[PDB]
Amino acid sequence: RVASGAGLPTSRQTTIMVTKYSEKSPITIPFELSAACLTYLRETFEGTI
Amino acid sequence: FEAIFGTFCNRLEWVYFLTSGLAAAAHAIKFHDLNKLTTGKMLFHVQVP
Repeated sequence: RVASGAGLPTSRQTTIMVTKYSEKSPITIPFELSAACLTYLRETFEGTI
Repeated sequence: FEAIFGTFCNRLEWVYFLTSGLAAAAHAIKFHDLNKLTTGKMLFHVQVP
């Protein structure tokens, strides 16, 4: 606030409370694998090249 | 749940009259008996050349 001269109205002590909020934004990537890739990942056989 | 993230109040600031440049227009005088003073005057006297 600020003082002022007489013959003139003045200000007042005014409390001010403000409030803000967050947001939500989920994201997603669907990568996929064939079952043959999972079969050849774990299961070796015959020892060939 | 919900989360509050810091109820920090207003950061304070300060200003004085003597620390401003506008006091260069002024000449600062404190005088304790000002209410007993009606008015002041500065009498001059110059004869012309």
